Amino acid sequence: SGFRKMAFPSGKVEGCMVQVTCGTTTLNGLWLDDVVYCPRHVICTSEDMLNPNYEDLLIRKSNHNFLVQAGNVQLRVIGHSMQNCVLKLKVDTANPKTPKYKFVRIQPGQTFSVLACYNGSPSGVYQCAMRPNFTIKGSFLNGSCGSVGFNIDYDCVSFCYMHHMELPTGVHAGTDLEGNFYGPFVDRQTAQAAGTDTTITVNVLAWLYAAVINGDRWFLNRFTTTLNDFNLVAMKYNYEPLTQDHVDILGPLSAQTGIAVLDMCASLKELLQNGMNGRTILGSALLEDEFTPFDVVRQCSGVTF
Amino acid sequence: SGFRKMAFPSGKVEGCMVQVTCGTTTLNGLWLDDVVYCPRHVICTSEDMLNPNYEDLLIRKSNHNFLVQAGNVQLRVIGHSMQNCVLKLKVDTANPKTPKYKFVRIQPGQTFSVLACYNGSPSGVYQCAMRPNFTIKGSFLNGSCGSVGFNIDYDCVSFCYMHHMELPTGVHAGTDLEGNFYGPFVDRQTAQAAGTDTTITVNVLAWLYAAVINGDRWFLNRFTTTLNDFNLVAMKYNYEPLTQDHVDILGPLSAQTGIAVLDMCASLKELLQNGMNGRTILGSALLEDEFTPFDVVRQCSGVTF
Ligand SMILES: C[C@H]1c2ccsc2CCN1C(=O)Cn1nnc2ccccc21
Ligand SMILES: C[C@H]1c2ccsc2CCN1C(=O)Cn1nnc2ccccc21
Repeated sequence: SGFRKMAFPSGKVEGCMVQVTCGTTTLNGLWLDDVVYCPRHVICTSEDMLNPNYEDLLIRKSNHNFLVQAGNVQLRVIGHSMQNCVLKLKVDTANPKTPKYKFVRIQPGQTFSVLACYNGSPSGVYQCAMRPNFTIKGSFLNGSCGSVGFNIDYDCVSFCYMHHMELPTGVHAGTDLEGNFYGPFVDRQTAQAAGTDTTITVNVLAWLYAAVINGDRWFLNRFTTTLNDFNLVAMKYNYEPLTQDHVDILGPLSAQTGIAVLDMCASLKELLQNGMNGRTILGSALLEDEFTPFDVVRQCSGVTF
Repeated sequence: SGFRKMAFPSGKVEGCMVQVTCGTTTLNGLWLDDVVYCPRHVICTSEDMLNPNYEDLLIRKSNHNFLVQAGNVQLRVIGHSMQNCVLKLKVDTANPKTPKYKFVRIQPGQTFSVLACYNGSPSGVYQCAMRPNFTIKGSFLNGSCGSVGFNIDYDCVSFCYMHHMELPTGVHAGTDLEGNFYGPFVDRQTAQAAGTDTTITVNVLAWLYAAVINGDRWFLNRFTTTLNDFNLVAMKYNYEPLTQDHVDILGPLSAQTGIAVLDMCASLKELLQNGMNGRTILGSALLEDEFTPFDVVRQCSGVTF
């Protein structure tokens, strides 16, 4: 027992990280098969950044301008293209360390692991959620651009995130591996509004189930609620609406604990209306929304890769 | 910016995990050079567990009784010895994936990453502290025994922890890699008192520095304190005493923020006496004690391996 914010083992991804240099800028790339993926803003200079013309900037570059280094080994670049906000550099060698992998665009509220890297070298790994407003609350310093987020299912790495920028508000934004931003963001240095964020209700409930499984049970109460009544409360507290699809995905946890989903909603209701009265749940004094129902079951059942 | 509970990249350790089976019990081993390390309780059965006679149990075992499997590859065991609470199985092949490594006994209050494994396969990675009472608050299910904790400095993995057991209170206990338990624990199924635990004061202060660096500054106040006055408060709130050695290690963070260590103590004092008044610091509604001063600087300066 016990419950922690657990990341995927990062080995399969560490083997894919490289450094990509263009002019004076260095950041991280992802080397899969014979293609290196990185943020297209590697080709910008400081003047370029307020409104880069990426098409014009890329035209002034040739294959030999992109320096790609994997540990000590230099890779030879034989083609380049821009897809959306990512650059794809074709190299002459397939990465021998390439895992089975897929590219996925995840949904808001889903979680993934981030391998933070600088100069193509891994620094640390942590678990994140894609916020409902399509930002992530990460830990990234300058030089972390091109760090990726991923999930692993058996032997298969599903890459879902590549880091591009920190917004002036101090949260993070980036793309899928086809170079499409999550959210309304663009790769230029402007103030950019991230929408209203909300709490991921289905995750909080998953985490409450996790707490019961681990024997934190003090917040269980004598009440129940309806989906409609609960959603009135959810809206007041800036929680995402709970749908029957959400209730359905919580089914396995409901079965395991014998606590019906709507009874657990009535617990959550009481916590939202009354707070925690200075108590803790799984070591936390607020309601945690960065564990999916899938995450709770995996951690509580101990799936490996 | 941003601040997360970040684990070391786990790749170097994943390459060292194996499954070790003796009779009906399977758990995890660590394969370094030509030696596999695992918890000695692999040789017990259910009857054995209340007070195993490990010497007598081991005498009934031969090299060929220890089945060691690394992925699909079976290893040949050519020697066995018990050191303290660990078994050391000599195998005929050096692990080709062995990193530069050291074995270290860490101090209470130090942090490390855990790679949770089942049947020799990695499941997840997370960051922990060794509690002042020499327990860890992990996430371990049955079959996780032999999972290890580690730190990495450049290319060198310092192994500090091997998981042995969950206590009836639901916290975790284990050994260094020489098989010496942290704390008073023994590898037999009895009720075992873990001492009074305290909060790791030097870590809380490191984390407050981290919050200032990231722009969470609301708890900074107009006050200062002395080491003696602060320690009166620390004792009332079951915090570890702060020593000048602690003040010294916080020096770099003090320099970076320009906030003297004792002024940050006066902030912490006010938080202990007044609570957080329903506010948060770095996304937390309690005082976090699982980041060392070294951790904060690394994360805030972005060191790689
Ligand atoms: C100005 C901004 C930007 C805006 C549009 S594209 C782009 C690339 C450069 N940039 C960054 O934010 C880079 N970056 N990413 N994560 C960071 C964490 C700490 C510091 C810098 C960081
Ligand atoms: C009975 C106890 C024990 C006590 C003395 S040696 C020993 C080995 C077996 N054991 C464990 O606790 C094993 N274990 N370790 N982490 C766990 C998490 C969830 C469930 C079982 C777990």
